[PDB]
Amino acid sequence: GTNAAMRKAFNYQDTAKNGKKCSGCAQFVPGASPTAAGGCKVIPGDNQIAPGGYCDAFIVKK
Amino acid sequence: GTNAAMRKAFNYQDTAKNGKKCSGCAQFVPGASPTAAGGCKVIPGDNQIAPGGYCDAFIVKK
Ligand code: SF4
Ligand code: SF4
Repeated sequence: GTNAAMRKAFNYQDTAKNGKKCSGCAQFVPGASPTAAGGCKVIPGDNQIAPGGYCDAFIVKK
Repeated sequence: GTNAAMRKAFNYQDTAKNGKKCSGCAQFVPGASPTAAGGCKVIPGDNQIAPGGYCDAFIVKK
């Protein structure tokens, strides 16, 4: 399932934005494997977050 | 929202069981902060899973 509202609020996209992507973001909750879709701490109920996606809420992880 | 049917299936509770709680479970999908409600792989369509809750499907995260 996806959280359409939130994805739209953050202008989520399935592709990276100039090297910026979910897999390198502090909010990402990775799936069972690298290429698996995961979750996001700020997009509740969404389990279709692509590791190579991106949104306005991105924050480089440490 | 919550998924009352799935919560009932796994005997979800809002408190921990012998120290076991959602925030320490491998099926948990954390919310924005460690204390915010999150999601769970075993209770689809529920975004009100308490980090201090528990269910029979608990599995320690390693
Ligand atoms: S905040 Fe945006 S960039 Fe970061 S993991 Fe969630 S969807 Fe991806
Ligand atoms: S499986 Fe049960 S204990 Fe684990 S996160 Fe889901 S509700 Fe909580």
